[PDB]
Amino acid sequence: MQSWYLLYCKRGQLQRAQEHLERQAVNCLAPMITLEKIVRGKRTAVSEPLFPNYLFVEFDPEVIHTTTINATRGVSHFVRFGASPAIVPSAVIHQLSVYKPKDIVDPATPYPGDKVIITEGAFEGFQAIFTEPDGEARSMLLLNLINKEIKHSVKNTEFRKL
Amino acid sequence: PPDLRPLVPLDGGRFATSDLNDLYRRVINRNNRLKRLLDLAAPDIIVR
DNA sequence: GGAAGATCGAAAAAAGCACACGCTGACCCGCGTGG
DNA sequence: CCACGCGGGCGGTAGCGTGCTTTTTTCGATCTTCC
RNA sequence: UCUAUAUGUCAGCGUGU
Repeated sequence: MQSWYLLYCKRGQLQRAQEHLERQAVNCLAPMITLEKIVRGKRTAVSEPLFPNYLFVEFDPEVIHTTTINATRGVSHFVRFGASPAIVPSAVIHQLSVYKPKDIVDPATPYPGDKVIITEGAFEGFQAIFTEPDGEARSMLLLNLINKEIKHSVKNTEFRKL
Repeated sequence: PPDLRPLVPLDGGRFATSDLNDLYRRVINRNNRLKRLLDLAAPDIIVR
């Protein structure tokens, strides 16, 4: 009978492993959320998964062997405790199907109106209040001078979150 | 201390990195990932 | 008459393998991702 | 085509290994000895 | 002696033993 297994995938290869597994006709589940990342400074709405580099594959070992899945392109290794691979109970799968959080991620640390440190250009090593990308590749900050801070747009890749 | 695991310049624009630095980086990355997963209220198998 | 300890050969794991000097090469993350 | 920033066994839809000696620990199988 | 010149390992060797 079909059972659920947990798979650790390679870095940035979750999508490719997903397509490869769907080619082999095995059901897979992975948490998915679309939200606003910063992506090297350009605030864009894209999709990333909760619990990154993890997949839940439902398959019967009789139909397709475990080693075949282990050798699937884009899949790093089975999540196994002891010799045998781990078995995910159906209750966990149900909870995951109802598991719908709204959170943020470390690459998405700087949101509208927060402290960001500029470390490049003529303003290297200073603190500013960041509000919004104007366009895509231009983000502005409350650049601080000796007297006061004034809004000004700087290159996105130069600054980083504190 | 960093001096006991120095980051010697490679004289070619790169940096020769000791194995201790790599091990510390791996430990720090794993600790940060575990902290994020715990803060995300992840289920039993993933956190284990 | 079944448990306890016991023991005994066999399998698995750990630690070691001299000193000093001179020379050469060959690195000292790669890759999906992003702009 | 110029950075870049995190998992890492590698790569693949599996298997890679493969010429020492001594010491220590533990285990299965038996045994044997009894209360 | 912080006055110049201020790295590591792996592989291949060779020398004295």
